[PDB]
Amino acid sequence: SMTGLTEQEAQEFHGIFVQSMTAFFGIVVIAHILAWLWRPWL
Amino acid sequence: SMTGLTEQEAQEFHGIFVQSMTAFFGIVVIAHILAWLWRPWL
Amino acid sequence: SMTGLTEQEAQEFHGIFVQSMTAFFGIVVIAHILAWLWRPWL
Amino acid sequence: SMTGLTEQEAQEFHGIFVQSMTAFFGIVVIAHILAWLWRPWL
Amino acid sequence: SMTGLTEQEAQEFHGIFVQSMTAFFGIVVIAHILAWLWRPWL
Amino acid sequence: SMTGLTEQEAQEFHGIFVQSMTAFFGIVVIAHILAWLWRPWL
Amino acid sequence: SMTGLTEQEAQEFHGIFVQSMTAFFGIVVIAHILAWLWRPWL
Amino acid sequence: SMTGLTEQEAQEFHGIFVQSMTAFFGIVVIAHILAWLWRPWL
Amino acid sequence: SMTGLTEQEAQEFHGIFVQSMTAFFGIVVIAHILAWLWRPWL
Amino acid sequence: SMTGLTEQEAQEFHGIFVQSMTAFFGIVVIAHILAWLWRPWL
Amino acid sequence: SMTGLTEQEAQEFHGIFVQSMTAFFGIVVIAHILAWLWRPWL
Amino acid sequence: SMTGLTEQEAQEFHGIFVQSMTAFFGIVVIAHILAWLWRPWL
Amino acid sequence: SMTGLTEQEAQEFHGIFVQSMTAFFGIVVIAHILAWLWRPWL
Amino acid sequence: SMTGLTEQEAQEFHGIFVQSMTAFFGIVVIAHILAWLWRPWL
Amino acid sequence: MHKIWQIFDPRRTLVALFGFLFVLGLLIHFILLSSPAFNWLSG
Amino acid sequence: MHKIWQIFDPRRTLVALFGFLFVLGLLIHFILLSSPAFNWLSG
Amino acid sequence: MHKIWQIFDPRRTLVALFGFLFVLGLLIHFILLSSPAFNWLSG
Amino acid sequence: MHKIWQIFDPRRTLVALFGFLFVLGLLIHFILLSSPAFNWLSG
Amino acid sequence: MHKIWQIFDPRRTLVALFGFLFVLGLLIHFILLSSPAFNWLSG
Amino acid sequence: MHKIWQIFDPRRTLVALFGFLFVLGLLIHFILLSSPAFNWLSG
Amino acid sequence: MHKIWQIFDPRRTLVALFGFLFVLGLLIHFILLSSPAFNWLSG
Amino acid sequence: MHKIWQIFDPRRTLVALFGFLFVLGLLIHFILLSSPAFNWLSG
Amino acid sequence: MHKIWQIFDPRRTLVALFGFLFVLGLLIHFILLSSPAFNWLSG
Amino acid sequence: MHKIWQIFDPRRTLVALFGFLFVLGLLIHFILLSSPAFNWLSG
Amino acid sequence: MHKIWQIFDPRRTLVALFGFLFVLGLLIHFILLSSPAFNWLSG
Amino acid sequence: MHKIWQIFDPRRTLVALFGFLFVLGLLIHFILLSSPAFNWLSG
Amino acid sequence: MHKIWQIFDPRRTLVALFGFLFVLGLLIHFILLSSPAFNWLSG
Amino acid sequence: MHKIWQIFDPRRTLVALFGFLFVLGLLIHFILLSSPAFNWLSG
Ligand code: BCL
Ligand code: BCL
Ligand code: BCL
Ligand code: BCL
Ligand code: BCL
Ligand code: BCL
Ligand code: BCL
Ligand code: BCL
Ligand code: BCL
Ligand SMILES: COC(C)(C)C\C=C/C(C)=C/C=C/C(C)=C/C=C/C(C)=C/C=C/C=C(C)/C=C/C=C(C)/C=C/C=C(C)/C=C/CC(C)(C)OC
Repeated sequence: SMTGLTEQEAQEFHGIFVQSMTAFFGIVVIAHILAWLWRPWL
Repeated sequence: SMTGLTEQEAQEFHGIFVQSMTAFFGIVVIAHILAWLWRPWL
Repeated sequence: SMTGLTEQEAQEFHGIFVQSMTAFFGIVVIAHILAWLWRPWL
Repeated sequence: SMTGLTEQEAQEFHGIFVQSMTAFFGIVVIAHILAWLWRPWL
Repeated sequence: SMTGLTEQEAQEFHGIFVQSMTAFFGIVVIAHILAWLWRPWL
Repeated sequence: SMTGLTEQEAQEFHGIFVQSMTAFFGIVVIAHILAWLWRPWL
Repeated sequence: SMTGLTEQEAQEFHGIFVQSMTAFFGIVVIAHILAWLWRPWL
Repeated sequence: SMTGLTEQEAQEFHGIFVQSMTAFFGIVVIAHILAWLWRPWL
Repeated sequence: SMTGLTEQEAQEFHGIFVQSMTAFFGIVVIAHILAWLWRPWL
Repeated sequence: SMTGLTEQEAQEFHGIFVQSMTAFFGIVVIAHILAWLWRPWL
Repeated sequence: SMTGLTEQEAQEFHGIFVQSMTAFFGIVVIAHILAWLWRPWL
Repeated sequence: SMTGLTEQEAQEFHGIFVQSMTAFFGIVVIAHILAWLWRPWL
Repeated sequence: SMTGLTEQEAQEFHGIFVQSMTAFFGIVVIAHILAWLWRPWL
Repeated sequence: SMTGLTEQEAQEFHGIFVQSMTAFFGIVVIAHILAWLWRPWL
Repeated sequence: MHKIWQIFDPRRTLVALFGFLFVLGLLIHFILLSSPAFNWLSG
Repeated sequence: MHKIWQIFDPRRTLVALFGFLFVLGLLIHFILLSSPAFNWLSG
Repeated sequence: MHKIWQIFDPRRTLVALFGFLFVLGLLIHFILLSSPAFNWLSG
Repeated sequence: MHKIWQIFDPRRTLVALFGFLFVLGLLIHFILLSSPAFNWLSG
Repeated sequence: MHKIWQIFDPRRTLVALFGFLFVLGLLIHFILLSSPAFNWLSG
Repeated sequence: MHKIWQIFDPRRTLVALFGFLFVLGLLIHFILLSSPAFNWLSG
Repeated sequence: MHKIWQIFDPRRTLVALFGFLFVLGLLIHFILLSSPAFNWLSG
Repeated sequence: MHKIWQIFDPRRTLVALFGFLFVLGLLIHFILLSSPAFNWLSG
Repeated sequence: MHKIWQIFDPRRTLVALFGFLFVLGLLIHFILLSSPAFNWLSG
Repeated sequence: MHKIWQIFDPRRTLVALFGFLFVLGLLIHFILLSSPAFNWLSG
Repeated sequence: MHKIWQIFDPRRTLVALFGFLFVLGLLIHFILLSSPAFNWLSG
Repeated sequence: MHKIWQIFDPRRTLVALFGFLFVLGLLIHFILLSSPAFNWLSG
Repeated sequence: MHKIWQIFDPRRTLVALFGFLFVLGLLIHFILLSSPAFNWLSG
Repeated sequence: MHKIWQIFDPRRTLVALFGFLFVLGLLIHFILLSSPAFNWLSG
C-alpha cells in the first residue's frame, strides 16, 4: 500500500516474522527462567 | 487531506492503531500494578 | 488564507483541536489536584 | 503594504491579536497578584 | 529614496513610530521613578 | 523478491549458510564446554 | 560620486546628520557634567 | 553470480585460497605449540 | 591612475583629508598636553 | 585476469618478487641470529 | 615591466616613495635620539 | 611497462640509481665505523 | 627560460639584486662588528 | 625526459648547481672547523 | 480563533506543540527529581 | 497600529513571539528557582 | 479523530512514536537505576 | 527626520530595534541580579 | 496486523529491529556487569 | 565635508556608526562597573 | 526461511555479520581480560 | 602627494584608517587602565 | 563453498583479510606485552 | 632602483609595508612595556 | 601462486608492502627501545 | 648565475626572501631577548 | 631488477625515498640525543 | 648525473632544497641552544 508489498506478500512476511519472533521470545523466556533460578532480582 | 490517505484508509489505520495502543496501555497498566505491589513510590 | 486550509477545514480542525486540548487540560488538572493532595508546594 | 495583507486582513488579524494579548495579560496579572500574595518581592 | 518608501509612507510610519516610542519612553520613565523610590542608585 | 535472488539461488545460499552457521555453532559449543571445564562462571 | 548620492542629496543628508550628531553630543555633554558632579575622575 | 567470477575461476581461486590458508594455519599451530612449551596459559 | 580618481578628484579629496587630519591632530595634541599636565609619563 | 597482467608478466614478476623476498628473509634470519647471540629473549 | 607601471610612472612613484621614507626615517631618528636621551639601552 | 619507461631508460636509470645508492652506503658504512670507534653500542 | 625573463632582463635584475644584497650584507657586517664590540658571544 | 630540459639545459644547470653546492660545502667546512676549534663535540 | 489554522499549518504546528509539550514534561519531571523535597524516587 | 501586520508577517511574527515568550517564561522560572528566597520546590 | 492520519503520515508517525517510546523506557529505567531506593539490581 | 524611513527599512529596522531592546533589558536585569545591593530576589 | 508490512519495509525494518535488539542486549549485559550483585565474571 | 556621503553609503555607515556607538557605550559602562570606585550598583 | 535472501543481500549481510561477529568476539575476550577471575594471561 | 588617492581608494582607505584609529585608541586606553600609575578609574 | 568467490571479490576480500589478520596479530602481541606474565621482552 | 615598481605593485606594497610597520611598532612598544627597565607607564 | 599478480597490482601492492614493512620495523625497534632489558642505547 | 632569474620569479622570490629575512630578524632578536646574558632591555 | 623502474616512477620514488631517508636520519639522530649514553651535545 | 634535472624540475627542486636546508639549519641551531654545553648565548 505504501512500500510496495501486496496483502499476500505482507501476509507471507507476517507469518514468518511472527514465527521467528515467537521462537526468539521462547528462547528469551527460557533464558529468563534460568536467570531467575540463578539470581532472582525481585 | 494533507498526507494522502482517504477517510477509509485513515479509519482502517486508526482502528488498528487504537487497538495496538490499548493493548500497549493494558500491558503497561499490569506492569505498573506489579511495580506498585513490588515497591510503592507514593 | 496563508497555509491552504479553507474556513470549513479550519473550523473542522479547530473543533477537534479544542476538544483534544480540553481533554489534555482536564487530565492535567486531575493530575495536579492529585499532586497537591500528595505534596502541596505553596 | 509589503507582507501582502490588506487593511482588512490586517485589521482582522489585529483585533484577534489584541484580544488574545489582552487575555494573556489578564491571566498574567492574576498570576502576578497571586504571586505577590504568596511572596512579595518589593 | 533608498529603500522604496515614499515621503508619505515614511511620514505615516514616522508618526506611528514616534507615538510608540513616546509611549515606551513614558512607561520607562514611570518604571524608573518607581525604581528610584524603591532603591536610589546615586 | 527484493534483492534479485530467485528462490533457487536463495535456497542454494540458505543451505550453505545454514551448514556454515551450524559448523560455527558446533565449534562455539565445543569451545564453551572447554571453557566451562576450565573455569565455570555460574 | 562613488555611492550614488548627488550633492543635493548629500547636503540634505549632511544637515540632518550634523543636527542629530549635535543633539547627541549635547546630551552626552550634559550626562558628563552630571557624572563629574557625581564622581569626578580627574 | 554476484561479483563476476565464473565457477571455474572461483574453484581455481578457492583451491589456492584453501592451500594458502592451510599453510598459514599449520604455521600458526606450530607457533602455538612452541608458545605452549614456552609458557602455558591454561 | 589605479583606482579611478582623476587628479582633480584626488586633489579635492586630498585637501579635505589633510584638513580633517590636521583637525584630528590638533585635538590629539590638546588632549596630550592636558594629559601631561595631569600625569607626566617621562 | 583482474589487474591487467598476463600470466607471462605475472610469472616473470613473481620470480623477481620471490627472489627479493627470499633475500630479505635471509638477511632477516642472519640479523635475528645475531640478535639471539647478542641477547636471547626466550 | 611586470605589474603595468612604465619607467616614468615608476620613477614618479619612486621619488615620492623615497621622500616619504626619508621623512619617516628622520622622524624615527629624532624619536630614537630622544629615547636615548631618556633611557640609553647600551 | 607500467609507468612509461622503456627497458633502456629503466636500465639507464637503474645503473645511476645503483651507483648513487652504493656511494651512499659506502659513506654510511664509513660513518658507522667512525661511530663504533667513538661509542660502541653492542 | 622558465619564468619569462630574457638574458638581458635577468642580467639587469641580477646586477641590482647583487648590489642590494651587498649593501645589506655590509650593513649587517657593521652591525655585527658593533655587537661584538658591545657583547662578544664567543 | 620528464620535465622538459634537454641534455644541454640539464648540463648547464648541473654545472652551476655543482659549483654552488661546492661553494656552500666549502663554507660549511670552514664553519665546522671553526666550531671544532671553539667547542669540540667528540 | 479558528483562522489561526489558515496561518499556522495544522501538522507542523501540531508536531512542534507535541514535541515542546513532551520536552516541557521531561523538564518539569527532572526539576522535581532534582529537588529533594519533591523527589518521589527516594524512599 | 494594525498596519504593523502589513510590515510584519502574521505567522512568522507570531511564531517568534510565542517562542520568545516561552523562553522568557522558562528563564524567569529558572531564575526564581536559583534564588533561595523564591524557590518553591524546597520545603 | 481518525482524520489525524490524513495530516500525520502513518509510517513516520509510527517510527517516531516507537523511537520516542523506546527512549522514554530507557530513560525511566535508567532513572530508577540511579535511585538507590528503586534499583533492583543491587541485592 | 522621517526620511530615515527612506534609508532604513520599516521592518528590518524595527525587528533589530526590538531585538536589541529586549537583549538590553535582559542585560540590565541580569546586571542588577548580579549586584547584591540591587538584587530583589534575595530576601 | 500484517498490513504494517505495507507501511514498513520488511528489510529496513528488520535490519533496524535486529540492530536495536543487539544494542539492547549489549546494554543489558553491560548494566548487569556494572552491578556487583549480578556480575557473573567476578568469582 | 558633505561629499563624504558620496563616498560613504548614508545607511551602512549609519548602521555601523550606531552599532559601534552602542558597543562603545556598553564597553564604557562595563569598565566603570568593573572599577570599584565608579561602580554605582554597589551600595 | 530462505526467502530472507530475497530480502537481504547475501554479501552485505554476510560482510556485516562477519564484522559484527568479529567485534563481538573481541569485546567478549576484552571483557574477560578486564575481569581478574577470568583473565588467563595473568599467571 | 595627492596622487595616493589615484593608488588608494578614498573609501576603503578611509574606512580602514578609521577602524585602525578606533582600535588603536581602545588599545591605548586599555593599556593605561592596566597600568596602576595611569589608571584614572581607581580613586 | 567455492561459490563465495562469486559473492565476495577475491581481491578486496583478500586485502581486508590480510589487513584484519595483521591488525589482529599486532593486537595479540600487544596484549601479551601488557601482561607481565607473558611479556618476553622483560628480563 | 625605481624598476622595483615595475615588479612590485605600488598599492599592495604600500599596504603591506604600512601594515608591517604598524605591527612592528606595536610589537616594539609591547616589548618595552614587558621590560621593567623600559616601561614608561609604571611610575 | 603467481596468479595473485593478476588480482593484486605489482606496484600498489609493492608500495603498501614496503610501507607496512618499514612501519613494522620502526614499531619493533621502538618496542625494544621501550624495554629496559633490550634497549641497546642505554650503556 | 644570473640565469636563476630565468628560473625564479623575481617578484615572488623577492617577496619570499624579504618575508623570511624579516622573520629571521624577529627570531634572532627574540632569541637574544630570551637569553639573560644578551638581553639589552634589562638594565 | 631494473624493470622496477617500469613499475615505480623514477621521480616520485626518488622523491619519496629521499624524504623517508631524511626523516629516518632525523629520527635516528633525535633518538640518540634522547639517550644519555649517546648524546654528543652534553659535555 | 646531470640527467636528474631531466627528471627533477630545477625550480621546484631547488626551492624545496633551499627550504629544507634553511629548516635544517634552524633545527641544528635550536638544538645547540637547548644543549647547555653548546649554548653560546649564555655567558
Ligand atoms: C546475566 C546472567 C546471564 C545471562 C542471561 C541473559 C538472559 C536472561 C538472556 C540473555 C540473552 C543473551 N545472552 Mg546472556 N547472560 C549471561 C552472559 C552472556 C555472555 C557472556 C560473555 O557471559 C554472552 C555473550 C551472552 C549472550 C547472550 C545472547 C545469546 C543473548 C542475547 C542475543 C541478542 O541480543 O539477540 C537479539 C538480536 C537479534 C538480531 C535476534 C534476532 C533473532 C532472529 C530470529 C534470528 C536472526 C539471527 C540474528 C542476527 C542473531 C540471533 C541470535 C539469537 C537470537 C541469540 N550472555 C549470563 C551468565 N542473557 C537473551 C536471549 O536468550 O535472547 C535470545 C536472554 O533472554
Ligand atoms: C522498575 C522495576 C521493574 C520494571 C517495571 C517497569 C514498569 C512499571 C514497566 C516496565 C516496562 C518495560 N520494561 Mg521494565 N522493569 C524492570 C526491569 C526491566 C529490565 C531489566 C534489565 O531488568 C528490562 C530490559 C525491562 C524491559 C521493559 C520492557 C519489557 C518494557 C518497556 C518496553 C518499551 O519501552 O516499549 C515502548 C516502545 C514500543 C515501540 C512499544 C510499541 C508497542 C506496540 C503495540 C508493539 C510493536 C512492537 C514494538 C516494536 C516493541 C514492543 C515491545 C513491548 C510493547 C514491550 N524492564 C524492573 C525489575 N518496567 C513497561 C511495559 O510494560 O511496556 C509494555 C512498563 O509499564
Ligand atoms: C511529581 C509527582 C508525580 C507526577 C505528577 C505530575 C503531574 C502533576 C502531571 C504529570 C504528568 C505526566 N506525568 Mg508525571 N508525576 C510523577 C512521575 C511520573 C513518572 C515516573 C517515572 O515516576 C512518569 C514517566 C510520569 C509521566 C507523566 C505523563 C503521563 C504525563 C506527562 C505527559 C506529557 O508530557 O504529555 C504532553 C505531550 C503531549 C504530546 C500530550 C498531547 C495530548 C494529546 C491530546 C494526545 C495525543 C497523544 C500524545 C502523542 C501523547 C499523549 C500522552 C498523554 C496526554 C499523557 N510521571 C510523580 C510520581 N506528573 C501530567 C499529565 O497528566 O499530562 C497529561 C501532569 O499534569
Ligand atoms: C530592578 C528593580 C525592578 C525592575 C525595574 C525596572 C525598570 C526601571 C524598568 C524595567 C523594565 C521592564 N521590566 Mg523590570 N524590574 C524588576 C524586575 C523585573 C522582572 C522580574 C522577574 O522580577 C521582570 C520579568 C521584569 C520585566 C520588565 C519588562 C516589563 C520591562 C522591560 C521590557 C523590555 O525590555 O522592552 C523593550 C523591548 C521592546 C520590543 C519594547 C517595544 C515597545 C513597543 C512600543 C511595543 C511592541 C511590543 C513589544 C514586542 C513588547 C513590549 C513590551 C513592553 C514595552 C514592556 N522586570 C524589578 C523588581 N524594570 C522597563 C520598562 O518599563 O520598559 C517598558 C523599565 O524602564
Ligand atoms: C576465555 C578463555 C579462553 C577462550 C575461550 C573462548 C570461547 C568459549 C570461544 C572463544 C572463541 C575464539 N577464540 Mg578465545 N579464548 C581464549 C583466548 C583466545 C585468544 C588469546 C590471545 O589467548 C585468542 C587469539 C582467541 C581467539 C578465539 C577465536 C579462535 C575464536 C573467536 C573467533 C570469532 O570471533 O569468529 C567470529 C567471526 C567470524 C567471521 C566467524 C565466521 C565463521 C565462518 C563459518 C567461517 C568464515 C571464516 C571467518 C572469516 C573466520 C572464521 C574464524 C573461526 C570461525 C574461528 N581466544 C582463552 C584462553 N574463546 C570462540 C570460537 O570458538 O568461535 C568459533 C568461542 O566459542
Ligand atoms: C588617559 C587619561 C585620559 C584620556 C586622555 C587621552 C588622550 C591623551 C587622548 C585621548 C583620546 C580620546 N579619548 Mg581618552 N582619556 C581618558 C579617558 C577616556 C574615556 C573614559 C571612559 O574615561 C573615553 C570614553 C575616552 C575617549 C577618548 C576619545 C574622545 C578619544 C579617542 C577617539 C579616537 O580614538 O578617534 C580615532 C578614530 C577616528 C575614526 C577619528 C577620525 C576623525 C575624523 C576627522 C572624524 C570622523 C568621525 C569619527 C568616526 C569619530 C571622530 C571622533 C573624534 C575625533 C574624537 N577617553 C582619560 C581620563 N585620551 C584622544 C583624542 O583626543 O582623539 C581625538 C587623545 O589624543
Ligand atoms: C634490537 C637489537 C639490534 C637490531 C637487530 C634487529 C633485527 C633482529 C633485525 C633488525 C632489522 C633492521 N634494523 Mg635493527 N637492530 C638494532 C638497531 C638498529 C638501528 C639503530 C640506530 O640502533 C637501525 C636504524 C636499525 C635498522 C634496521 C634496518 C637495517 C632493518 C629493518 C629495515 C626494514 O624495516 O626493511 C623493511 C622494509 C623494506 C621496504 C624492505 C624491502 C626489501 C627489498 C627487497 C629491497 C628494496 C629496498 C627497500 C626500499 C629498503 C631495503 C632495506 C633493507 C632490506 C634493510 N637497527 C640493534 C642494535 N634489527 C632487520 C633486518 O635485517 O631486515 C632486513 C632484522 O631482521
Ligand atoms: C642584539 C643587540 C642589538 C642589535 C644588534 C643586531 C645585529 C648584529 C643586527 C641587527 C639587525 C637589525 N636590527 Mg637589531 N639589535 C638590537 C636591537 C634592535 C631593536 C630594538 C627594539 O632594540 C630593533 C627593532 C632592531 C632592528 C634591527 C633592524 C634595523 C635590523 C634587522 C632588519 C631586518 O631584519 O631586515 C631583513 C629584511 C629585509 C626585507 C631586508 C631587505 C634589504 C633590502 C636591500 C632593502 C629593502 C627594504 C626592506 C623592505 C627593509 C630594509 C630594512 C633594512 C635593511 C634594515 N634591533 C640590539 C640593541 N641587530 C641587523 C641589520 O643590520 O640588518 C640590516 C644586524 O645585522
Ligand atoms: C654553534 C656555534 C656557532 C655557529 C656555528 C655553525 C656552523 C658549524 C655552521 C653554521 C652555519 C650558519 N649559521 Mg651558525 N653558528 C652560530 C650561531 C649563529 C646565529 C646566531 C644568532 O648566533 C645565526 C644567525 C647563525 C647563522 C648561520 C647561517 C649563516 C648559516 C646557516 C645558513 C643556512 O642554513 O643555509 C642553508 C640554506 C640555503 C638556502 C643555502 C643555499 C646556498 C646557495 C648556494 C646560496 C643561495 C642563497 C640562499 C637563499 C641563502 C644562502 C645563505 C648562506 C649559504 C649562508 N649562526 C654560533 C655562534 N653555524 C653554517 C654555514 O656556514 O652554512 C653556509 C654552518 O656550517
Ligand atoms: C581470480 O583468481 C585467479 C583465477 C587469478 C586464481 C588465483 C588465485 C590466487 C592467487 C589465490 C590466492 C589466495 C590466497 C593468497 C589466500 C590466502 C588466504 C589466507 C591466508 C587465509 C587466512 C584466514 C584466516 C582467518 C579467517 C582467521 C580468522 C581469525 C579470527 C576471526 C579471529 C578472531 C579473534 C577474536 C574475535 C577474539 C579474540 C582475540 C583477542 C583475544 C586478541 O581479543 C581481545
